[PDB]
Amino acid sequence: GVLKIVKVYLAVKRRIQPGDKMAGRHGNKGVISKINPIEDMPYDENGTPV
Amino acid sequence: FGIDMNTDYTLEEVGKQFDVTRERIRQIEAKALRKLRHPSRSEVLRSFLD
Amino acid sequence: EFLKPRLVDIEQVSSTHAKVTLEPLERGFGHTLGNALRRILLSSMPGCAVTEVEIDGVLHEYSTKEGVQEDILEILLNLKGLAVRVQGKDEVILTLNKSGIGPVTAADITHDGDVEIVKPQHVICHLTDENASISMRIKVQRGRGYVPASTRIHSEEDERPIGRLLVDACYSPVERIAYNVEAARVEQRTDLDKLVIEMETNGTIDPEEAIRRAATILAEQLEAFVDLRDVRQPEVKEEKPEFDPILLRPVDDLELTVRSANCLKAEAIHYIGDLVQRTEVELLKTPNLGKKSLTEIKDVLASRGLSLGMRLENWPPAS
Amino acid sequence: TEFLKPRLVDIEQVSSTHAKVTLEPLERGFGHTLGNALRRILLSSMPGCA
Amino acid sequence: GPEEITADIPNVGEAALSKLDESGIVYIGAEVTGGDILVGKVTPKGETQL
Repeated sequence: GVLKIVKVYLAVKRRIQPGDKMAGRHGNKGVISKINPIEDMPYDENGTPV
Repeated sequence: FGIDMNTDYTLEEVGKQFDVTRERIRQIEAKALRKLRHPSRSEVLRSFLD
Repeated sequence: EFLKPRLVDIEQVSSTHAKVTLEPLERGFGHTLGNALRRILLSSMPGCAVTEVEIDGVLHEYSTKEGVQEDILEILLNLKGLAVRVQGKDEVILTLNKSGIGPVTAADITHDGDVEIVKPQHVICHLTDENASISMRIKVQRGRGYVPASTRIHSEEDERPIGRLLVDACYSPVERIAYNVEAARVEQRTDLDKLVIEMETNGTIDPEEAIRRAATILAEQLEAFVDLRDVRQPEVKEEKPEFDPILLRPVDDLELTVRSANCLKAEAIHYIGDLVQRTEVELLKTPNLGKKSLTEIKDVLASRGLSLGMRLENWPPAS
Repeated sequence: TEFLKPRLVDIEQVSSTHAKVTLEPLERGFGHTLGNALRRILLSSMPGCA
Repeated sequence: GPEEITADIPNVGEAALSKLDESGIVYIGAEVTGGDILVGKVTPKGETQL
């Protein structure tokens, strides 16, 4: 029943946004909740944010 | 057109029903379409086309 | 009854890194201006960084140039960090050319009177086959903060250049900021304080230039803060369009032939609210329209439902 | 380059001594920077007689 | 009848047929988003009876 077929391959580049499940190797799951500005991040006396 | 009527009528059928017949009715149509063709009027019906 | 600070020694220690000091500070303003400056230094600073890039024989980020050992996706991600500084211009398209088994550094670009490659060793890619050769049109703009690649297609309207690979835009030259107020007693004063703002640039802002344009914003923001006029907006826009909106789209949408496409540029007709009102009379006397040339225009106006040459005693209203 | 300065600001005051002001739309992070920096000056370094 | 992969698609503008070649297949390298046509296709359905 089929004459000819076209397969298109897409390369989507997905960044990361609230909702994605992430976890360390020790069974600590977690779903990124807000993506914060570098301005608001905890920093140390050397200024380097976390 | 079949607009709120059963069947649609040959343009001659329409002419006898008005006693002024023939080429006469064939122009009223085109001008009516022509009337609904440009704006104020055109705007609303246009949007139905996809 | 107050004081005011100023900036004494700005002490570079590298192109990238310097401690600028602000001496006349009252009790506690140290941490007050100190935190509120880091906030405006880490974000709102102006910066230029590469926006689009076209490369010789490559069609998308995900391919492989012959005789190079990076992939287009990697070369783009190398350009994101190419640190340039330009002056009078706002968007400048640099050109890159080099052949032969050899690291293509940042120095291998071509110079423009405004282009200063603040780090010319910066690796872009490596060639690897004697007569392998690349060429690219790198385009740098200058904006504020972080405009990621994706959001840079909604303005579309023919960005078609398949070659142009867009890179995420990191328009900023702050890397990391850190203040510490150590107490500083000018010989006589009860207790004033210092403010060492240690900072880490990419090389393309001289500390003083920055910290000035930082304080500037704070003013314009605080400008509206001084008095509070309860201000609001007019609103209630207009709900009466006369004509059919179709007469507000450009003549491109008509999908016509090239000899007829430039010809409505010529005789001054962009929106089709003017093509709508120009009769066949008007058309033989227009540059380059004939028997074959004008049959084309009466057919794409038919399909959309308009005609050639009519009126509308009110074009175009009204703002 | 050029910046964003707010619009729509409604001071709804309860009693003459107390008042509640809302003021949008600030750039990203500009609520906290203006907010905190103004809190410090209102609280710590404000001329008065007690 | 048979389905054709032709680029002749009823009631679509050139805005669509830009990312499509003469044959009806999307070009390699075209950055597309939701809604853009990857492969033009048409199925035989005659006499609609509108």
